Amino acid sequence: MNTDVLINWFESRRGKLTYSMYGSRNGSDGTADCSGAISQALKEAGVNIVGLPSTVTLGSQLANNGFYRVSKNEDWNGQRGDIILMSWGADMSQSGGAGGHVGVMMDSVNFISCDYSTQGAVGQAINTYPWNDYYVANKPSYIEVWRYADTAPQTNNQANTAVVPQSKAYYEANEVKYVNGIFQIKCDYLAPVGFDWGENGIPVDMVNWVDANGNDIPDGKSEDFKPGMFFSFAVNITDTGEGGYYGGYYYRRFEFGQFGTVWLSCWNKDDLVN
Ligand code: NA
Repeated sequence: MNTDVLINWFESRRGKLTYSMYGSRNGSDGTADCSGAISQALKEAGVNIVGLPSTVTLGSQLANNGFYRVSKNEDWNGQRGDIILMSWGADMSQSGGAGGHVGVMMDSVNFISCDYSTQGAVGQAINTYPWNDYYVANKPSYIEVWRYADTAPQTNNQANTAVVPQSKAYYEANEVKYVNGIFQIKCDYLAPVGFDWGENGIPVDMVNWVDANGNDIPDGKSEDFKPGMFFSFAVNITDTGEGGYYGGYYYRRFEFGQFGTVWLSCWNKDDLVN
């Protein structure tokens, strides 16, 4: 991904595009919409976007092309090339038409996009604002921010268990947090980029406590499991058989009983467990 090319696509078209969801979408007829513009810029920047996705499907294409989420409806440390998807529904599945927007950070402060902020004035589709001001003005109910993993050619859409081999199937808890009514683990080895508690958090109640050398120890209460403690996996852990790409890695979708789905960067349940 050539970030200079991505941002120059927008900067070079200030004064030269008109906003429309009904024309070429990508500026080839002098008109573009938000998602056609970013898709075209991303292609020109060397990202293999197929067609001209909407805001409903762009995230999935970014995940398959080495990007990961740095924010889901949170504050974050902005950097040039971050791609912001936003909705006026609960997530991007509800972002069709005027319900969705997308643009790109030029730097830690300024956001550029093809938008309706100039009410469709001729030539005036490409607009730049400080993100903090754009957000308070436009008030989307959901935002997600995508960032390219520069390691994506090297990790090559492999499971992190293959990228970073370890002989022992046990893991460290980097963070332990009460989320959605249960104590859960953030394990950086299993979720190496773009961790999200909802997508990647591991229920403490479904792990086996082990010492720093992987030796089985007695399982304490879940509210007593701490960051820097270790764990392994010994029947209510289900491999759904569904895989996906994200941030240049393979992830596998598990289900932890009624606690729901957990995506982890290993090939399958046999790679995960002891
Ligand atoms: Na144990």
